[PDB]
Amino acid sequence: VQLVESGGGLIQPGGSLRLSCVVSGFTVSSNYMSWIRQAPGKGLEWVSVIYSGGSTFYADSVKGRFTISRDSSQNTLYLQMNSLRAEDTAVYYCARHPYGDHAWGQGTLVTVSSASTKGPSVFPLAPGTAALGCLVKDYFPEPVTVSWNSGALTSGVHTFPAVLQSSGLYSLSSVVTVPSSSLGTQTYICNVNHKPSNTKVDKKVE
Amino acid sequence: NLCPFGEVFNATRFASVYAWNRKRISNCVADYSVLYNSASFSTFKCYGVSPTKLNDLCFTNVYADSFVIRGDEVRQIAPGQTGKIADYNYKLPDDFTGCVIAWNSNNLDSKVGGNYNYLYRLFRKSNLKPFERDISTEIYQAGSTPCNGVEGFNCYFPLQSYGFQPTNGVGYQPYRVVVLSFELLHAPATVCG
Amino acid sequence: DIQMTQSPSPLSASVGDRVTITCQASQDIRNFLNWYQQKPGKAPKLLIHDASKLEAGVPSRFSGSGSGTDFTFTISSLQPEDIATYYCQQYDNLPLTFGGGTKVEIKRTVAAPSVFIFPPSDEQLKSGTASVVCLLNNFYPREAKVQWKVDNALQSGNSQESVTEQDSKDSTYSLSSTLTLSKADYEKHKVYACEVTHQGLSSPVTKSFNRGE
Repeated sequence: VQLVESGGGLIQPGGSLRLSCVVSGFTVSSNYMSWIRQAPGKGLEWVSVIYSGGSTFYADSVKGRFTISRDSSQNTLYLQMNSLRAEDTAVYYCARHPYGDHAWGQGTLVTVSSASTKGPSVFPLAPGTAALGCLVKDYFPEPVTVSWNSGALTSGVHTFPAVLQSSGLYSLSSVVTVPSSSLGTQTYICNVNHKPSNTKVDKKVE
Repeated sequence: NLCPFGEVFNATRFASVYAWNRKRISNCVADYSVLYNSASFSTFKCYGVSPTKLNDLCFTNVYADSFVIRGDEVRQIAPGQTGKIADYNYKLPDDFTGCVIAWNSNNLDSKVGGNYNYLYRLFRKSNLKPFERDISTEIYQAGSTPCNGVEGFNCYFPLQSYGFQPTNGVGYQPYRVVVLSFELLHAPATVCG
Repeated sequence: DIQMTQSPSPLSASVGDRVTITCQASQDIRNFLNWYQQKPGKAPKLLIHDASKLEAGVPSRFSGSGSGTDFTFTISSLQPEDIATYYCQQYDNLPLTFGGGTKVEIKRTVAAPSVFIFPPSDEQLKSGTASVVCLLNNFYPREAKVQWKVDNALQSGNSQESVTEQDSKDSTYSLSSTLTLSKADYEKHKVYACEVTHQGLSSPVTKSFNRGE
């Protein structure tokens, strides 16, 4: 069974998004399904449920604004989110939740902010054991994904959690510990990707 | 002759909500105010009429439906409600002329070791129509593969058991419910006061 | 609403010991309690359903007890990969409600941090800003002090930190401290130092660079 959420991203307060959840492995119109969201750093909150026979129920924080729905043709669950508020910023999960066999999707991040998308600027963190890395600074909508040597380097890598700066822009660093004997004999490139700005940046560290 | 309201209210056994009982009351006289003054009913809320006024009205047929549900599901035995009981077990019409009576039955219907004999429909593809009675025990089909009578993945037994214990919270304690339905048919009115 | 109250906030144990998380319900919820495990960065995973019934593929060390309002969740022998945030959730009464969460952490022998300092890049200095970064690598326990010093002037208010999640294998943490300065102030001083204090270190360790050398 697979559940795949989509439709999430940045949106200004007061706007509307429609999330989608495509199901493989059961009939969305015959099953109990719920929307559960998780704000960044906080816990889980139940938002909406649709019953096997169509009756719908909502959390109090989302009434009059959120609507849950289904299409039997495409085997897809929908969440129409109107009049969005910053408190609705969360990763949203679909699930065959309350009754019936358990299933959870991987989530879709919704950010509700008046701030603007900004792509990261990537600067090197230049080097027995040695350490090097990349500083990924001044990006907003989040997430940023960092890989090293296009996936070749995975051992010794620590991509730190992002911090929120006073500007309202995020910043993170990714570091990697390598044998120092290899600093002249090996190329280290950090691959930074920020799909909300469609930015990909590769950066060599020397 | 007085109406057999004792056989429906003081009955030693009640039905499960999915297979609710119906008593068709005919050719008798009924004091609805004697019912109301039992001081043991936790819910006795009539829609579209009054108990006193019922004593003056005449009807062709009166129906007494009865079943057992959880305490927190009595709010669903009302017009315009949704939920597992209202949607898949006992549905009242939005245009309901009748009474809804319920009382706590924890001393009668709960047992040590759990009383697991009272059931309710958990899965159904479509809401019941008003006054429908789905006794189907066929396996519920949650996916594309046929079930072939075997409970398994994507194949569910449609009924679940209430677990009535003595010390459940009142919302999880059994309540006996009687719904009185009043009926003008284009026929002789034979139930009066 | 039914409000779920969990074992406060962080809970730690050594590898192989027991961990007991308690969940309290505002009112009777029978056995209709779910327990989820959420590892860092991933989706919640249902471990126990119906208070005690262990989902398929779930290791034997996980177990669930309780009925009515008080429930417990137990790991009989904690493994380094069981680092996660565990949630209880009542599912049979509406406003479906979760516990606040209980983070579970490995206790581990002391491990001193490896310290590295990174001077600003010339690509950043074009913009007019200078970021000095300090790294503390693979240390336990989490508590560590980073003190930025610019010409032995203790610096406050111009730095942010970030700690990784405990590693699933060595049960360590890593920390990143970033000192952000304007290019004007950055050129007003020579020695930029990162002084680190940690239980695994007998004395504080300082790593320094002199600007433009």
